[PDB]
Amino acid sequence: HSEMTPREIVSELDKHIIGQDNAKRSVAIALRNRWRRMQLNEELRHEVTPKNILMIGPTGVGKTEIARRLAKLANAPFIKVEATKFTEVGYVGKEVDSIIRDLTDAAVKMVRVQAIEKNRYRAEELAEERILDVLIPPAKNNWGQTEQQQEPSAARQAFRKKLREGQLDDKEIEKQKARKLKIKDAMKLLIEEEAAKLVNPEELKQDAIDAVEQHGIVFIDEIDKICKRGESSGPDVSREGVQRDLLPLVEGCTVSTKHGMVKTDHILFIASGAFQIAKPSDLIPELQGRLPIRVELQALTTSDFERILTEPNASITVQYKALMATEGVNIEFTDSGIKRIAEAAWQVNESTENIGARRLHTVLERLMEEISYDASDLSGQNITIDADYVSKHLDALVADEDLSRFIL
Amino acid sequence: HSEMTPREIVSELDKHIIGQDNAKRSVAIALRNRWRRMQLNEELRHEVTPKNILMIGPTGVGKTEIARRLAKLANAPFIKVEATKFTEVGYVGKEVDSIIRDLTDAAVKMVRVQAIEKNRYRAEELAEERILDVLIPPAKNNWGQTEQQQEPSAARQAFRKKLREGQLDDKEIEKQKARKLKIKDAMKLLIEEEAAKLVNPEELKQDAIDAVEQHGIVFIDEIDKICKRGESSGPDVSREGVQRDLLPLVEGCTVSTKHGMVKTDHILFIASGAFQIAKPSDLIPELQGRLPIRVELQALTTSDFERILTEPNASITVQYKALMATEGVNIEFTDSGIKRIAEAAWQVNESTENIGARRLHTVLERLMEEISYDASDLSGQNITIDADYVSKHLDALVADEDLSRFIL
Amino acid sequence: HSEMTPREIVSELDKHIIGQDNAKRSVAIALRNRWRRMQLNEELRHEVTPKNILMIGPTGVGKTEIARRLAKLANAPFIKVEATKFTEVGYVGKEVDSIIRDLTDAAVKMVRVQAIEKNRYRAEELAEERILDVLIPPAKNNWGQTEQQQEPSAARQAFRKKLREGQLDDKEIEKQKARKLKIKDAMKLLIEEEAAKLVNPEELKQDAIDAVEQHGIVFIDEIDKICKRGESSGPDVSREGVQRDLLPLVEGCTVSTKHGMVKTDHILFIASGAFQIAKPSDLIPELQGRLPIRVELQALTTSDFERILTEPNASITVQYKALMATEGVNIEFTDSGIKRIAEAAWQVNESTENIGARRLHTVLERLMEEISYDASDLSGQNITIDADYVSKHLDALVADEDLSRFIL
Amino acid sequence: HSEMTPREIVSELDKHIIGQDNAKRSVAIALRNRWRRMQLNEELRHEVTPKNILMIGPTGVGKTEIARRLAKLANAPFIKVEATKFTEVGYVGKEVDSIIRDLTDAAVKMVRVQAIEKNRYRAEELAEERILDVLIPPAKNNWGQTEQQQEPSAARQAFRKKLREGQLDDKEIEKQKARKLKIKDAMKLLIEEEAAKLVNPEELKQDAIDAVEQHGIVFIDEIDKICKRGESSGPDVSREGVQRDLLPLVEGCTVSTKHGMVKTDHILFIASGAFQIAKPSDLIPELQGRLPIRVELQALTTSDFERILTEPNASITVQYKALMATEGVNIEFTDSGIKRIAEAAWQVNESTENIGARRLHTVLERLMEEISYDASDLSGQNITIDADYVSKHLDALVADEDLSRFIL
Ligand SMILES: Nc1ncnc2c1ncn2[C@@H]1O[C@H](COP(=O)(O)OP(=O)(O)O)[C@@H](O)[C@H]1O
Ligand SMILES: Nc1ncnc2c1ncn2[C@@H]1O[C@H](COP(=O)(O)OP(=O)(O)O)[C@@H](O)[C@H]1O
Ligand SMILES: Nc1ncnc2c1ncn2[C@@H]1O[C@H](COP(=O)(O)OP(=O)(O)O)[C@@H](O)[C@H]1O
Ligand SMILES: Nc1ncnc2c1ncn2[C@@H]1O[C@H](COP(=O)(O)OP(=O)(O)O)[C@@H](O)[C@H]1O
Repeated sequence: HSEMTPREIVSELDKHIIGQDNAKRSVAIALRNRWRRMQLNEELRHEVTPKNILMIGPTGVGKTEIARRLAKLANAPFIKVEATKFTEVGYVGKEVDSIIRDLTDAAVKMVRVQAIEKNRYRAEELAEERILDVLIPPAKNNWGQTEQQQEPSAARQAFRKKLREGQLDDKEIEKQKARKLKIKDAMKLLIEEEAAKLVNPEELKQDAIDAVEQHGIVFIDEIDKICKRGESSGPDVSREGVQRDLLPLVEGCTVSTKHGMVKTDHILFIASGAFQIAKPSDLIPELQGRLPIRVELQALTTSDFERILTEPNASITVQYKALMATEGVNIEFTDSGIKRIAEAAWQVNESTENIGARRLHTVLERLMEEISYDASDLSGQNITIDADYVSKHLDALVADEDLSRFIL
Repeated sequence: HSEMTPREIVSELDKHIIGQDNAKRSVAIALRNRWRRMQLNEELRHEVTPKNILMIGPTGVGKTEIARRLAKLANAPFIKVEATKFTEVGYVGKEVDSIIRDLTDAAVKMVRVQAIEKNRYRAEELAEERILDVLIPPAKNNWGQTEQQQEPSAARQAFRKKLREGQLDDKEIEKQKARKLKIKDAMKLLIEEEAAKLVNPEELKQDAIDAVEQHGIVFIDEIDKICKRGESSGPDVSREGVQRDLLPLVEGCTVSTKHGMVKTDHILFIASGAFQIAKPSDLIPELQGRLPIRVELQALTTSDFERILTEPNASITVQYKALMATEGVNIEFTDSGIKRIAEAAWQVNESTENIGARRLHTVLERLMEEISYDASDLSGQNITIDADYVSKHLDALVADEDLSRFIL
Repeated sequence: HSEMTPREIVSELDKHIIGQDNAKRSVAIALRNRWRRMQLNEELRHEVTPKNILMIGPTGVGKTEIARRLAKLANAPFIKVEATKFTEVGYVGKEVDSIIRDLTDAAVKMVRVQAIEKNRYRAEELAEERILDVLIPPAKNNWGQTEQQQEPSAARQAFRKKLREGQLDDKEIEKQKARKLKIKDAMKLLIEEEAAKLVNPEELKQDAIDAVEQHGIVFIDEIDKICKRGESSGPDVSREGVQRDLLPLVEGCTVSTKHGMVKTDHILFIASGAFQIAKPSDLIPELQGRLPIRVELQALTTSDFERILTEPNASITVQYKALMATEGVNIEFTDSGIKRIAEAAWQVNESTENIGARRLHTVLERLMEEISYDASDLSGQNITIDADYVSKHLDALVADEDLSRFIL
Repeated sequence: HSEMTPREIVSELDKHIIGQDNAKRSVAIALRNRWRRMQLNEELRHEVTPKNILMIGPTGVGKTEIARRLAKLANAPFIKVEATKFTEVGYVGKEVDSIIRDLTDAAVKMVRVQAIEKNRYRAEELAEERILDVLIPPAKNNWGQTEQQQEPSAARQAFRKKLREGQLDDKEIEKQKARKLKIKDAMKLLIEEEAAKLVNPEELKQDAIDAVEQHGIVFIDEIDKICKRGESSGPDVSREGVQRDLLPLVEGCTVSTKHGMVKTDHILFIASGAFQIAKPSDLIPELQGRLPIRVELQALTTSDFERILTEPNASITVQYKALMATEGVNIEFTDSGIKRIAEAAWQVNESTENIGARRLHTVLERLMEEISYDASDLSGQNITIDADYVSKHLDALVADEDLSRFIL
C-alpha cells in the first residue's frame, strides 16, 4: 500500500528510534518490496516471497520498536510471539498456528476499530436527522425542490445549532425503538444503530484476512532460544521441534481461523535473537533459507540514552511534561538534568543487570515519583528538573547496588 | 487430469528445477499413473494404488521444489508436513489426521479462490447491468426483438463506454440493497453481490473432497527423523509410533473433515529424508511396502548454483531484475558476476554449514542490500552487477567465518 | 447375510491369498457362524457370541489380507487398528472407543457410497424426464391411457436417442433451480437432486449401525506388542492397560458414535501377532477367553512368492500388464522371468530384513521403472520380461546389500 | 422391581452359574433390598442405601457372570468398568464420571430397543392400515355402526389375508410420503413411519435416568489393582487417587449426562478382586465402609468344569449342538467326552496359566474346529463326540506345553 521509498521509511522510523540505521534500512527494504511486488506481472507475483529478516542484538536496544513502528507505519497487522512459548507444547502448549490466528484476531480488532472512524461522522450526521425529525416532524409529503427540504434550514437549523451543546431534552423515537428515552440518550442509542447499519459486516471480516495475507507482520522474539545448545539433548529436540513447527508458516501454508482460511505465503517475518549462546547458523537449514536478511543492532551508549530521552516524538520526557501539564504544572528538563538521568541509567545497567533502554523508564519514574504525587497541589508552578534535582533524587539509590536490584 | 506424458512432465519440471532428473522421472511416473488408472475397468481401479515415493537427499537440493511444482503442474491439492511434528503427541500434539484435514482446508482455500477467477467476469458483465439500469431505467416491459434490449446500445452503449473509468456518481440500487450510495461502492458492492449467486455449496465443498481423494499430494518431510536410531529406546517407540500413526493414511483409510468424509486410498505420498543416521530399511515393514519408489537426489555443485541463479523461470536473479525495474532501475548480471555469486554461496556452505541452494538466496540478498535501498534514488540508471561488484560486496563477509554464521 | 459354506468361503479367499489354508478355515468358520446364529431361537441368539480369532505369524505373510478379503466378501465394515496406538493414551491418546467410532464412520462412508449405486440408474432415469419435459413440454393435462403418455415415445424418443451423446445444448429448468443452465449442466445438477430425493437419510445412517453391530470386523494388529515383557515394568502396566481398555469391546459393551449408540457384542475380532517376544498365554486371562480361536500362518517360501506374483486375481503382475496396456504396450512375463523375480525378493529378505511378500512389490517396481517411464514412447510393442531382462535389472542391486536397504 | 425372594433369585441364577452359592446369596440379598426399601416410609427411604458388595476370587470363576445375570434378571442398567482404566488419568484419561454416563447411554440403548418390542405390533396393526387404505380407499366418510368399518372385513379381510406374503405391488401413500413406491418398501417405510408416533422423548429419556438411579448396577473389576502395594509410592497415590475419585460415586453424588442429571445414591456397586497382592483392608477407609458385603468365590474344579459344560441354559455345549443343527448336523456329546473336555481344560490351566472356565471355550472350540468347517458337507448325519474323538483331537495339543500357550 504505502508508496514510501525505503529512504522515506527510514526517515519516518527515525522519528521513534535512535540509531540502528542498518536495522532500519533492512526493515524498510522489506516494506518497499511489498509494493515492488504488486508492480510485477501475474507469474512473478507468486514467485517473489517476503524477504524475512533476523535481527541480532542485545536486549532492549530497539528491535521490537523498529518492528512495531514499521507495521504501524504501513497500518499492518502486527503480532509479537515469544518463540519459547511453544517449547512446552511437547507436553501440551499453544499450537504454532495460533500465531496466525491471533494475528487475525487483532487484525480484526483493528479493521473493526478503524471502521468506527469513518462511521463516526456520517454515523452521527444522519443520526441527527433522527432526533430532528421529532423536533420538526417533516411535512406530509416533502416537496421535491432539493431546497424545499432545506427550508427550515431555518426552524430546522435552530434545533441543529441548539443541538450543538444544549440538549439533554427528553424525547421519543423509533426493532427500531418506539420508546420514550431522553435526547441525550436518543442521541446515544442513535450513534450505534445508524453507525452499524452503515457497516458492511461481511466485507469487514473478509478484510482482516486481506490484511493478514497482504501486510501481516509476525515478530518472533528470541528465536535464538530455540536453537540447539551443548547443554543437553532432550530439550534440543523440542527446541528444534518448534523450528519445524514454525517452518510451514514462513515457507507458505494455510491456517484455519475462526474468521476464515488465511494463507501465510506473504506475511513478513521478523525474527529476533541475542545469539550469545547459539549462532544464526544453528537455526535449521530450512529456516535459515527463509531468513535471507541478517542485520545487527548495536548496544546503546549514554549518548544514545540522552537522545532517546528527549528526541523521539512523544518521547518519555515529552510525555511527562504532557502529563504534568494536565495538572497545571510546567515541567522543564535542563540539558544536564537529562545528561545525568541517562548517566544514572547506564550506571545501573553496568553496575547490575543490563536491560538496555528499558532502564530509562524506571530511572525516570523513580525520579518523578515526588512531583507526580504533588503535581495537583503544585498547580500553576514552574518546576525545573536540573542536574541538582536529579542527583538529589537518584544518586543514593544508584550507588546502593542491592537497593538498585529492587527499586530501579 | 493432465494428459501429459512423463517426458512432458519432466520437461515442464525442468523449467523450475535444475538437475535432479531421476527424482523428476520418479515423480513424473507417479502423475502419469493417475491418468493410467482412470483408463482402466472397475475392479482394477480399486486395486491399483498410488506408487508412493521416497526421496533421498541432502537439504535444499530440490526435494520439496520438485514435489511442489509437480502438485502445481497438476492443479492438485498439496500439503507439506514435517514428520517430527507428531513425535511429541505421545505427550500431546497434532493427530496425524490433521494432514488430510489441512490438505482439505487448502484443497478448499483453493477451489474457492479458483471460483473467483471463473466468476470475475460474471459480476463485470451480466452483473454490471446493475448500475446501467439505475442510469437508464429500462423500458416499462422491454418489447422483444433480441436486439431491442440491444437497440440502445447507443444511449446504452454510451453509459457502458463512459463507464471505462468515470464514476463516483452516487445513485442507488437493490436483502438486495436499496440503500443510497456511490459507484466506487455501488459498483464494487456489485462485484461480490452478483457472484455468490453462481457459486453454490454442495458442489464447491463437495469437489474439494473429490480433489484431495483423487489428486491429493502429501509431502512428508524428514521421514528419516522418525526411524529407529541406536542411542535410546523411549524416543524410538515414539518415532515408530508416528510411523504406525501414519500407516492408516498410506495404506487406505477414512478421515473426518469439517467439509466431509475424505478417503486416502489414492492420495499420492512423497516422503523425504537425508538418511545419514538411518536407512530406508529402518522404516517399519508396512511403510517400506507403501513406499515402493526410491530415488536419490545429488548434492548441488557450483555449476548447478550458477544455473539455479538464472535458468529457472522467475529465478531469484530474474525476480531481482524485475523488482528493481519497479524503481525504474535497470539491473544487469554479467556471466562472471553470477559465477562469483554461486562461488561465494558454495564457499560459505563448505566453510560453515551446508544448506543447499538456500544459501544462494541469502548471499544474493546481501549482495543487493545497497541497491535495494537506493533504488528509488537511482531511477533511470543502468546498474551492472559484475564480478567486481560481487567481490567488493561479498568477499569480506565470506572470508570471515564467524561473521558468516550471522550475516550469511 | 452370506449363505456360503465355510468351504465356499475358503475357495473365494483362495482367489486372493496363497496358502495359509488353516487361517482361511479359521476365518471362514467365523463368518459361517454369524449365519448359523440367526438360524437359532430368541434365547440362543444372545448367548452365542462371536468366536474371535488370534492369528499368529511372521510379518507380511497374509494375515491382514485374509481379514480384508473376508470382510470384503461379506460386504462387512472393516477396520484395522494398531494396538500400540493406545500405549501412549496413558499420557494422552486416542481412546479405545475410537475403534468402534471409526468402524462406524467407514461403515457409513460405505453404506452411503453403496447408495449411489442403486441411485445412479433411477437417479438418472427420472433425471431425463426433467431435461425432456422442456424439450417437449408435456400436454396440458396428459390423457390417462398409460400409452397416450408414451406417445412421443416418437417426438419424445427422438430427444432421448439424441440425448445418448449429442447434448451439451443449453436450456432451463427448475429451491428447484428456475435458472437457465446448459443441458450438459442441467443434466449434471439433475443427477444430484433426483438422486438425493431418492435417498432415505434416516435409514441410511441407521443402517451403518446395523452393519457394525451385525457384521463388524475389527482387526487389532500387533496385539502381541501389548503383552507383558521382561524388559521393564512401567510400560507393562500401560501395555496391559490397553488390554483392559480393549476388554469391554470384545466382552460386549456400548459405545457412543456421532451417528448413534453402537453395541459391540457381535462384532467379530481378529487379533494379530508375531509372538516372538511374548506368547498368547501372556494376554490377560479375560482376553484369552475372548480369543477362543488360534491359528498359525506359515512363513512364505519362494514357491509361494512365484505364485503370489501371478496367481491371485488382479495379482500385481496382472496389474502391471493392465497398466502398460493403457499405454498400448503388451507386457509379458516368462515363467523364468517370474521365477527369478521371486528369487530376488527372497534374497533381499534373507540377505537383509525379511518383510514377507511385501518385498515383491518393491522388487517388481524397481524392475519395471524402466518400462513404466518409456511405456508411452513404446506404444504398439510387444515387450517381454524374461530371465535375462530381470537379471539385468535386479542382480547388481540385489547383490549390493547396503544399496538394498535403500533401493529395494 | 421384581418381587422375587432371595431364594428365588439364587434359584434363577443357578440356571446360568455353577457353584458360587455364597456370591449368589450376597448378590440376591442386594436385589431383594431394593424391593425392601420401596416398602418403607419417607425418611427411611433416603437413609437406607445399597449394600454394596465386594466379590473376592480368582479369574473366570463367575464373578462377572453372576453380576451380569443379576442385572439381566432385574432388567436393570448394567455397566462393567475396569478399575485401572483410570490409574492413567493422572497423565490424562477417562474421568470416573464416564461410568455413570455409560451406565446411562446403555440405560438408554436399552429403553430404546425395548420400545421397539412394545411398538412392533402398532406398525403392524393400527398402522398396516396404510397399505389397505390405498388398496381399497375407504368410503367417502365411513358411516358408523362400530362394525361398518368392519363390514368389509370381506373385501377388506381379503386384502389382509392375502397380505400374508403377497406383495411387491407398487402403489403410493402419504412430510407424510406421497412419493410413489412398492410394498417391500411402502410396507416397511410404514414399519418405522408409524411407531415414532407412540414413542415420545421426555419420558423415554426421562426414564433412563429413572432406571440408572433406581436399578443401576456398576461392576468395578480389578478393584484390588488400585490398592496400595509395597513396591513404590508414586503409582500408589495414583491408585489411591482412583479410589478417591470413585468415592463420590458410591458415597452419593450427582453426575452430568447428556440425557439429564443422574443421582448415584442408590446405584448398586459390585466391586471385584483377586487379592493375592493386596487385601480388602488396603482399600481406603471410606471405600471399605461403602463396601459392606464381602463374599469369596472358590476356584473351579474339574467337576465344576463338567457341570459348566452342559448344565447352564444355553451352555457352550448346547449352543454348539444348536449351531451344527443349522447345518442339518446332529451333534452328540457322551458323558465321557465331556469328562475329557473338562479334563483337558484343567490340564492346560494347571500346566500353563490358570484362566478359569474361560479355558473351556478355547478347548471346546479347538476340539470342534474340524466339524465346524465340514458341517455343510455332512448334512443329515449323526456325529458323536465321544471320549475317543476328544482324545484324538486334544491330546497332542495339551501334551505340548509351548504349543498350548499358543493354540489353547
Ligand atoms: N533505539 C531505540 N530508540 C528509541 N527507544 C528505544 C530504543 N531501544 C530501546 N528503546 C526503548 O526501550 C524499550 C525496549 O524494547 P524494544 O525497543 O522492543 O527492544 P528489544 O526488542 O530489543 O527489547 C522500548 O519500549 C523503547 O521505547
Ligand atoms: N535443483 C534445484 N533447482 C532449483 N532450485 C533449487 C534446487 N534445489 C534447491 N533449490 C532452491 O532451494 C530451496 C530449497 O528447498 P527445496 O528445493 O524444497 O529442497 P529441500 O526439500 O531439500 O529443502 C527452494 O526454494 C529452491 O528454490
Ligand atoms: N499369502 C499371501 N497371498 C497373497 N498375497 C500376500 C500373501 N501374504 C502377503 N501378501 C501381500 O503382502 C502384503 C502384506 O500384508 P498382509 O498381507 O496384510 O500381511 P501381514 O498382515 O502379515 O503384514 C499384502 O498387501 C498382500 O498383497
Ligand atoms: N461358576 C460358573 N458358572 C458358569 N459359567 C462360569 C462360571 N465361572 C466362569 N464361567 C464362564 O467363564 C467366563 C469367565 O467370566 P466370569 O464368569 O465373568 O468371571 P470373572 O469375573 O472372574 O472373569 C464367563 O463367560 C462364564 O460363562
